[PDB]
Amino acid sequence: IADEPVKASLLLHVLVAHKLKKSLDSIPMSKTIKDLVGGKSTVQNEILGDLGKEFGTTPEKPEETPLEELAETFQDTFSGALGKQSSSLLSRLISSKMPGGFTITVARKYLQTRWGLPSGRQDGVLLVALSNEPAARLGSEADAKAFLDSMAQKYASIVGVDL
Amino acid sequence: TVSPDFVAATTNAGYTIELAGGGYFSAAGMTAAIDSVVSQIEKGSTFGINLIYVNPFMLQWGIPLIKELRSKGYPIQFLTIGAGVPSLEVASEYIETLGLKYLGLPLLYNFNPDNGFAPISEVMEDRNQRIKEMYWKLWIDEPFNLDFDPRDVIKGKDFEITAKEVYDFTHAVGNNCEDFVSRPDRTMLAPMDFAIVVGWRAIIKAIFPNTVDGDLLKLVHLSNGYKMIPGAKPLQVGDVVSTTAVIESVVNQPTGKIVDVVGTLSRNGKPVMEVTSSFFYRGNYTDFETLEQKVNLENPIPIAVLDSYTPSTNEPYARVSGDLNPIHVSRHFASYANLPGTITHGMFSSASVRALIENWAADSVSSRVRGYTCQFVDMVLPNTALKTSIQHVGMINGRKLIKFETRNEDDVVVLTGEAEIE
Repeated sequence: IADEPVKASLLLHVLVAHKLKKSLDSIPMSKTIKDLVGGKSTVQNEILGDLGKEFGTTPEKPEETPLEELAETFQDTFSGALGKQSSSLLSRLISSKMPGGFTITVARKYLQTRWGLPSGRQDGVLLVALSNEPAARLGSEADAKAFLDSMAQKYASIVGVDL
Repeated sequence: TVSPDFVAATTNAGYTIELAGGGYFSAAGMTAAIDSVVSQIEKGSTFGINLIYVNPFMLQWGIPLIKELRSKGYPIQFLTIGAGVPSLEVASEYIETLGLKYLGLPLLYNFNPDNGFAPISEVMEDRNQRIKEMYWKLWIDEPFNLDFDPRDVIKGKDFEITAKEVYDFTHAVGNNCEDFVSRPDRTMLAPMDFAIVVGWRAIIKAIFPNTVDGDLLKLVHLSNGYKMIPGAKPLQVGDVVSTTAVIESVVNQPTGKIVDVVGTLSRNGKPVMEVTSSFFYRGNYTDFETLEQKVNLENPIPIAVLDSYTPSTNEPYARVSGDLNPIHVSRHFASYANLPGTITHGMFSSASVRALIENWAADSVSSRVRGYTCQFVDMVLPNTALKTSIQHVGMINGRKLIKFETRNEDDVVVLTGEAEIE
């Protein structure tokens, strides 16, 4: 019913967790961008470039800002855009980490009949599964369909919907 | 517990008694005012601002500013927050992330018991000029002259490739290609990384100038690339090469300085091939003194993803290449740089990934490989596994490029880049 839109509060945390090998539970909103990176020189430069390409609005200090301040300030300027770097990472996970048969059109249509989600909540469910994807890839159509049912209940705490 | 900016001269008159800050309620404003007061006081004093634990906004912003000041070199040695004591995990995390007291070459200096905390330490007077004599004497065989600049370029001497130096480098690198083979009645040429070892003496002179200084202990290899000329064969063992490059713009970064090097190669007067190098030096300095034509891809076509092993003893590998980095041999020089251990060299570790890419794609053939670029992100320690990877990049007029990705033990990107083959 009430599909959650592609806000910057959940899209920025999933993109930074995939490049630093983390999940949504470990990356807290009270931490900072430079304190959660670990302190490496290579990890600090890649986190600043990935956040500006997926949002658009580049601030002054992207690493010194916290997770709750940088994601909230970029939500007013973004209107649910797909992004240049965020669209390439989501399409590659459907072919490498998943098998042939569940593309972007089959994943968005399954959420409207088994959970009641349109195109707004379709991008949020696929972005949460890419940041916490396992090392074992799918090899059939039954493996990709089972991940969509489990993602509707685990990501329901940040949207507020039932099965 | 009322004044805030009145401790600029009271703490420099002997010792800090009850120096607190109850008027500084700004997040970024309190950090900038504390740095300006330390420069106007005596060199060797102790400061220490107390955070406000009563408000939630002041305690969250003050904890992040205290962690960045401890890693830069501040005089904050005491921090006693108000509103009672903290929690069991809040008080324990501040003692491990911030070094406070409590709450509630040459190595000689004149000792003097008159400062208070420390007796005598290493002065910063001519620190870069005195430490440059130990690094220039391990590679350059001439006098130390800091009369160069980044706007000009000058080449060194020329050393011809001999058969004795190419035979010892093949057993230390581990490559059984057509160039590093031992067969009679057959002309054997050199590999892509064989000519860069002899020409590394002229490209490592980036810190020889007085304007291109910095931290010599943290001046590690950033990246290193190579590319062949258009329609040129590989060099054998008998011709010399030359390299001459400089830095056009201000080679700096947000946490230090950079270095832009681009060596070349000669072949009896005419050019042979080219190369590239990069160095990352830490510090804090800001003074300087057509369209889209790249290749693309349609799908991720993989080549190979085998594993390798780093060398445990880099004493015989660094001697045949002529590396100027003396902090990766003995354990005495590595303690001053505060690194994670005796890591491998930048040009020695990148040569193993470049030679192994042609053995899993071109069946160990140097006639098809022309370019080789490998950018080291992190440092790789000795005697450890190295997970290699390869992927298809793009074509370049009949020459399909191949990517590279070297991971660590904990699935960490330590080295990456992409090479060119055919």
